Amino acid sequence: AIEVKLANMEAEINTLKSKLELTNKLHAFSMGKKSGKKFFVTNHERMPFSKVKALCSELRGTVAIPRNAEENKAIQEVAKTSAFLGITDEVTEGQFMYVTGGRLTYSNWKKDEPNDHGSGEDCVTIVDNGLWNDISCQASHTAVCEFPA
Amino acid sequence: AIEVKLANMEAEINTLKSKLELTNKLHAFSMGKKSGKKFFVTNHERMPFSKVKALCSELRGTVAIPRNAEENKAIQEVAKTSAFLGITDEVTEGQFMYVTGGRLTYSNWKKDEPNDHGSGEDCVTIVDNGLWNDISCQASHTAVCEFPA
Amino acid sequence: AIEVKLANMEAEINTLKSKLELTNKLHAFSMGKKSGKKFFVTNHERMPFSKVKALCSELRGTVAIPRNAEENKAIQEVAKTSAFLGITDEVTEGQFMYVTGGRLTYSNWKKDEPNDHGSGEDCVTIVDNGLWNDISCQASHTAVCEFPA
Ligand SMILES: CO[C@@H]1O[C@@H](C)[C@@H](O)[C@@H](O)[C@@H]1O
Ligand SMILES: CO[C@@H]1O[C@@H](C)[C@@H](O)[C@@H](O)[C@@H]1O
Ligand SMILES: CO[C@@H]1O[C@@H](C)[C@@H](O)[C@@H](O)[C@@H]1O
Ligand SMILES: [Ca+2]
Ligand SMILES: [Ca+2]
Ligand SMILES: [Ca+2]
Ligand SMILES: [Ca+2]
Ligand SMILES: [Ca+2]
Ligand SMILES: [Ca+2]
Ligand SMILES: [Ca+2]
Ligand SMILES: [Ca+2]
Ligand SMILES: [Ca+2]
Ligand SMILES: [Ca+2]
Ligand SMILES: [Cl-]
Ligand SMILES: [Cl-]
Ligand SMILES: [Cl-]
Repeated sequence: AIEVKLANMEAEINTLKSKLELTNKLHAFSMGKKSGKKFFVTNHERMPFSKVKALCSELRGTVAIPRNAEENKAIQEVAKTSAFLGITDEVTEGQFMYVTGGRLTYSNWKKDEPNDHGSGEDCVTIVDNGLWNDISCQASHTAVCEFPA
Repeated sequence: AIEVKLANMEAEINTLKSKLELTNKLHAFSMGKKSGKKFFVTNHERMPFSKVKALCSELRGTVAIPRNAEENKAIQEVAKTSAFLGITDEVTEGQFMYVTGGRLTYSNWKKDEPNDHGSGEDCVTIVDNGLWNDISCQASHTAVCEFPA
Repeated sequence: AIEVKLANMEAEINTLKSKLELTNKLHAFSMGKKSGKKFFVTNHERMPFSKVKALCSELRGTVAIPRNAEENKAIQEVAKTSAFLGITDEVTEGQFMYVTGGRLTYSNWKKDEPNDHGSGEDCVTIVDNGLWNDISCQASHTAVCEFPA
């Protein structure tokens, strides 16, 4: 009994793992996930940057980061409005870094941006043009999370 | 050996349970659930009120209920068309109650409504501009379910 | 007590099976699955027919198959562009068969189709007005999967 039931439950668990992996694949597919491409998702809610980071972290994703022109357009299409990107110069003013780590390998700044305007701007938003503007991290913009290809 | 295998399987189970809850969270987020707000969803199918109650119940949710103007608007944008709300005046005519208990607080009746028209109307539908109209529970309207915030 | 832990693990597994089934049901509902009707999903990616088949198969579904006008309309709405159907005459030229088996019955061919044009056309795409056209299985069209009623 004991050993047999234990062996069966191991098989029951592996079956459930396989099934959950399928559920995730189907949901990603339904979410527009393209083959071999990372995918962006939004609930269309606008919130401060800290909340966006906390939200994506919960979902085991990261705040969306465009690494090239295609991903930048992809993010733009998903958000439809201004949205925070996983980029900030919070650590050292003027030096924008990825929340995931490292210096920018790609950027699409609007003319004369980033400008740390007025009281200060350490976060980044992709606007209704695909272009970027640094803005207050306390301002509320669309939450867009990224998940791996 | 056996106690070690069992312990390892219990760990696998805890991990799988967390992964499923994550799947639930990402799905709700992808379908528009806002932080700290109830999740409203529809399959766009129109059916009698009894069927909407049975369907939402099966999904472990309930027929959508607007507790305030914000939720009323939220439901309005999910439904697109006329939809049943989880409210009825089946016990005492004119006394609308939530199907989950309690007397109706917030309301958004259309002019001349509720009129318990014809042979009687004890259900409620959210219609044009998010206003309400009592209607026969036998009529078919869009099924919208709500899940906790 | 080993047996007590095993019985709890059994209950944990059954609970998980029940919850995964609920998650699947809620997801199908959110994707527009109507009661007792099969449902359709797409990620809007265009690809050759063999890729669509592989993709849907992996998700435990099949390339969308319109069995009647209602389903045809539903697939058209979901796809929004030209998309492959789970129908081909690859096995015997002129005789279209469902990828899951059986000879084609209901059809919605555009005038003058199918025509196995040029070197040949053994696949089928739902196109404009929802009509059908046979086309090369090598061409890239939208991937649409169907899942059981
Ligand atoms: C003058 O500064 C520009 O306009 C302000 C209204 C802000 O949007 C700021 O981020 C931008 O750089
Ligand atoms: C006159 O009454 C109004 O029109 C009828 C056709 C019904 O829709 C009824 O619920 C509504 O209040
Ligand atoms: C003449 O043939 C028609 O036009 C060609 C350009 C193809 O689209 C073919 O499938 C269609 O039947
Ligand atoms: Ca700063
Ligand atoms: Ca700055
Ligand atoms: Ca700026
Ligand atoms: Ca009555
Ligand atoms: Ca009444
Ligand atoms: Ca009425
Ligand atoms: Ca042929
Ligand atoms: Ca010819
Ligand atoms: Ca042919
Ligand atoms: Ca043709
Ligand atoms: Cl800031
Ligand atoms: Cl009634
Ligand atoms: Cl072909």
